[PDB]
Amino acid sequence: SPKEILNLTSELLQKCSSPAPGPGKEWEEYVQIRTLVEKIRKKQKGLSVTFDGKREDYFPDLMKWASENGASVEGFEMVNFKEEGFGLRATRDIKAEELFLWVPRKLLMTVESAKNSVLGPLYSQDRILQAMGNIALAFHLLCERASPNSFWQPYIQTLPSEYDTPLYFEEDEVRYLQSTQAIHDVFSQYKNTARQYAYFYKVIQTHPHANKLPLKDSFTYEDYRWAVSSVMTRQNQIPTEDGSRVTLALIPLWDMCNHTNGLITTGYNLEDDRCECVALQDFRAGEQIYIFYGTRSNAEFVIHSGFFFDNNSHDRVKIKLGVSKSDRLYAMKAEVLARAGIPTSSVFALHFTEPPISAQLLAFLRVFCMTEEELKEHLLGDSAIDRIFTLGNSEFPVSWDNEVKLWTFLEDRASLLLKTYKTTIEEDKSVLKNHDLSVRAKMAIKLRLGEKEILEKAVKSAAVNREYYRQQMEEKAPLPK
Amino acid sequence: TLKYPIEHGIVTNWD
Ligand SMILES: Nc1ncnc2c1ncn2[C@@H]1O[C@H](CSCC[C@H](N)C(=O)O)[C@@H](O)[C@H]1O
Repeated sequence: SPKEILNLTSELLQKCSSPAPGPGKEWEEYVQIRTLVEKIRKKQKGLSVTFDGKREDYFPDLMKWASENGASVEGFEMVNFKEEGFGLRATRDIKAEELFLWVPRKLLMTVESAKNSVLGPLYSQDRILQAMGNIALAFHLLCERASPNSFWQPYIQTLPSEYDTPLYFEEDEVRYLQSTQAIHDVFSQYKNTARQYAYFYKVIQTHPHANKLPLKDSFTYEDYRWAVSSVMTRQNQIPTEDGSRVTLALIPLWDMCNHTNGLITTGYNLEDDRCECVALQDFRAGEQIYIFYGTRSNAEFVIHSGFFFDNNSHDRVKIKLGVSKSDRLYAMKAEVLARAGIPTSSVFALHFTEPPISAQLLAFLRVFCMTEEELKEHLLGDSAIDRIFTLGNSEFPVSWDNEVKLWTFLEDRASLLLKTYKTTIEEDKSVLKNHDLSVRAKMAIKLRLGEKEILEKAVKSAAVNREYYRQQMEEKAPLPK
Repeated sequence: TLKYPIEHGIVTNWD
């Protein structure tokens, strides 16, 4: 059994180190990797370390541990919520902008504390750990979890034992995402995680020696999946003590806050060396205390945070666009885009808000649909730089005809993109209504629906904009300046 | 804005 598990990880390492198979064969590669991962996992014991009892029983010790090291423990409590898991509930009234949470650096798990832990020797020898603080944090977490005397034991014992990152999805749950934008990042996550587990399994088991490292006795695929999901769903960038650079960190107590829409109200206080959080809004006693995680898309929330957020006002989808070298106006268009600080081709974002395109995308699309005479006006003479200056401003168009052309293109390309999906918007909504699905399956289906709904909104915006400028073209309205 | 804003679960490259 011990050599057999080593042979399997060596095959897993080879498979997951191979170049990308091509987009048409990524699903096949994914199922091949799952098969090998699943065979390793059935031959292993699960998590190397587990803890008795229910998750609620450990939160009192987390609070006592935080209070004895200077953290705030007044005004809130840990409660199991129906829609978010566990989180903070105010035990008193909390007014907006009130400082209610602070966590000194001594409580944090950071790349620096990892370097100074039992992981230190391996970290100093391994070029991957030195390059990837997120992976180092994951191993920091595993090493301390396996250390009964660890200072961070009260925090590690309150972490979830399972997550809703795609690493935990069944194959048929990932299958819902076929033909979506998001599934490629799911494939990458799965292949990254498997390559890393196999790489470090061979480093730990094979490479001298039998260090004080607790991972030498037991390092399972379950261990690594749990550790990277803990880090990716909870990690944070903070300054170092010197304030000279940034590091990755796990922030106990405060990272139990669940997410809602709003603005970031959590910041690092370097002089007093502690994390600080002020109330996003008024929280009456008994209400859940929320924070704003960040302006991430639902693809990012699903893949890296393990949840889908309804009414995420920052949801977006990628759109790839570029001036082809086949265009006879390529040189002029590329020069205009260069002067505006835009590459000749890039990945842009379509947003589910109004307007759905950014200033950068609007500037690119304007150049994309520009005549040669219009491009010359953006290249030559005393007004050329000023015309570039307003290229991304919806109030100052190049011409009525230019607006109609660019909005026609966006309408057409978004409509084309809707037709590359396996299901329609209406069929997804009927799957979600008429069927009873797992939480993870609903996440996959709502994500593929969300992509199409964002494209659908772009079609409607572009159609309206098209008609607006086209009717103003017919009336020959004076162009603004 | 905050000098050192903290983003819960900030996204990082894992390759
Ligand atoms: N608005 C939301 N809806 C559903 N789940 C949420 C959420 N905000 C946060 N979560 C969950 O909380 C995790 C962030 S850590 C926040 C505390 C967590 N609920 C816990 O029990 O430890 C995410 O991975 C997600 O699973």
